[PDB]
Amino acid sequence: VLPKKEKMKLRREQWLQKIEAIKLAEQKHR
Amino acid sequence: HRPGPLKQQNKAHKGLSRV
Amino acid sequence: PLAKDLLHPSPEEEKRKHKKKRLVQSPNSYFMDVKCPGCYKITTVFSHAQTVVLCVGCSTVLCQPTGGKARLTEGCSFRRKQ
Amino acid sequence: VRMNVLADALKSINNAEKRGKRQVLIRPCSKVIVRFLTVMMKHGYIGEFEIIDDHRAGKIVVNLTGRLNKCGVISPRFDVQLKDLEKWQNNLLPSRQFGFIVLTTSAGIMDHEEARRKHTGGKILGFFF
Amino acid sequence: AKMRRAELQRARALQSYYEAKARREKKIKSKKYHKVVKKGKAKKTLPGWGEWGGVGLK
Amino acid sequence: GRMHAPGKGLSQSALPYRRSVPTWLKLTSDDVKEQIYKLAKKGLTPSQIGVILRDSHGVAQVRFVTGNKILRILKSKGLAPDLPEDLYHLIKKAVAVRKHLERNRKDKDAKFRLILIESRIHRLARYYKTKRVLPPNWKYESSTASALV
RNA sequence: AAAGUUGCUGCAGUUAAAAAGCUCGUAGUUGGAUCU
RNA sequence: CAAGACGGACCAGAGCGAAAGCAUUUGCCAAGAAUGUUUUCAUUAAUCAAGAACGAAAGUCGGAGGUUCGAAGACGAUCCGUCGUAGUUCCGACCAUAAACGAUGCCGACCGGCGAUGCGGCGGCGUUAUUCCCAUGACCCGCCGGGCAGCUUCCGGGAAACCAAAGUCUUUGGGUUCCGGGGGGAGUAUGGUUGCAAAGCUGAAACUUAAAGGAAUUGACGGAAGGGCACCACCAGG
Repeated sequence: VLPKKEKMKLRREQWLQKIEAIKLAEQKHR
Repeated sequence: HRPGPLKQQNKAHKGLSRV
Repeated sequence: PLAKDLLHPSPEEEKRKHKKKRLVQSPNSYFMDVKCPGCYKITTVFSHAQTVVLCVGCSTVLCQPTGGKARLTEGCSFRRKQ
Repeated sequence: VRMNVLADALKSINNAEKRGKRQVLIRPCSKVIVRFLTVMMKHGYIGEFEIIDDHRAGKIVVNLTGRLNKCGVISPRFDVQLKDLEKWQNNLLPSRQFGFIVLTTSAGIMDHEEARRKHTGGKILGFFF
Repeated sequence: AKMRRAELQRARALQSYYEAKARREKKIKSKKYHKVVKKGKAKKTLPGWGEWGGVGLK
Repeated sequence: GRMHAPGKGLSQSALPYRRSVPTWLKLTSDDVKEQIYKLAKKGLTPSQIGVILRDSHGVAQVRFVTGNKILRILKSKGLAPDLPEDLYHLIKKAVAVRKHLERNRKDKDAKFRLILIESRIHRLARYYKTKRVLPPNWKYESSTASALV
């Protein structure tokens, strides 16, 4: 289908995106 | 020419001293 | 689906489960008291008894051991106890 | 056979959380498991739990809430000197804000921030984010 | 009632034949067989009984 | 799972939560202990004593009533054997299998099962040597095996 | 160093290199719950 | 009448065994899983280097027996046929190898549905044992436990075939054993060791090469096969 390199990049990028989203959500609580 | 699925091809079995 | 109280199971489910796999395990056997047909004496017999049980005075076989629950002699009377 | 019941508890909770369950049963109970669950409770990750006491090792019914992404054990219980602690979180946490190394120290079972405040080290038990 | 009973007995027999064929096919792990079956799936009053029934006599 | 078999079965006994003696049991602790004494004088293993007391007299758990287990009760009076009952039964089974083997030499299944039995014997003997029940000079030997029974 | 092709962090072992014929079978490694 | 061999059909979607394997009746012998248990002991456990038991077939050394089949061999045809040696059968020693397969360690936890099957147990109306005079066997309904095997599934995983494990894995740690590190050289040389032998276990380097390998989807393609039509095709004829 598509090489595993950009699948790994997409997964780690979306994971850091959830990290940033939950960081902003938890910062909003203060 | 490339043989089709109907063509019978079996999968191969893989088996001095210092002084 | 995906929404039930595990802390409070109903009596039918907790009865239905295996005796070890309940919320708190509990046995399925019981002690029951038996009157011999030829006498009046009370004998307390395990439900799943592995020994043949003789009357202490009449020496009549009250129950015969089987694979699970004990097989009472016909004529004997029994009551669930506690 | 069954060794390290804390690993079994944390794996059960993680597998329950990934299916979007609300409530999970844990067997057997332990002191270390209860302290770990209290640590996750105080940070608002696993809600509420209640200990079912039979005359054996008990069981725990835990109310999952939804915030928890991954709870995990670290086996073996590596010693964590206070310097090495920093390295540890960069190995286990996806950020330097959230996630928790849980240490058993002589001041108790706690997280890495409280262990840094109390200025002590100990054995690493897990992490949760 | 009895007709559903006969239906259930027939269902038990048919499930026996089906599960026999299913186990026989599940043993087969060759990739050519699976490829061919995938291609195939993607491609898609009485005389007699009682007495002597004849011309001369019945 | 089983220590030498590939079986993994769940079946066992399940004790109830109520450790209290039931109200309908009128036997005192010393009466139960006297029954234990006369049963042991009849020559009974503590397992057999527990089964008989459960079935006929209605004593569900001897430790819940008397406060002590059967082997400790027999030990305080002194009516307890030198080697424990499970090791006794294992050694008796090993003696029986070895007798069958000396009569029947072709039974390699019996040889394999005898090896299983005496390995179980070695594990239990190691445990009993570690917790001082057996003397440290005790050792299971093939000819001395029938002498223990 | 890229290299996670030596892998403790941190690889793999159906079909690609690879799990021992099978089980009893000491040392070494790991070992349930519980005491303010 | 006799000798040796072998237990078909029943015979599976079966079962048992650690595996190799296991199908005539009867008796004896000693084991065994699962189930049941308000018995007992009370951590006695899991996994394997060393060392040891078992290990299809063929093979080797002593006997016995040699019906069928049959390596070799002698003949006749031109992968076959007639005869048949060693063997195939039994007892006692060795050898310890197979595609010895799930091409897939073992122990433990968690994680969908279904209705079938084998054993044990529990509850329950009914039909049967020529309405059985109570129980018992055979069926029927449901549940529980350990199994063998399926179907299904955006649980997730995988390169894909597919997997309820080959999942719970870059969000990377339950315990522990064996083992691979591009293709060849090469399971070779050498040494050790086991074996009566055949052989078994261990096992390189020099050198040489740019690949080796796994999975799946595919147009055209001289052709090939099934049919139909035609007295500018055929049969019988003019």
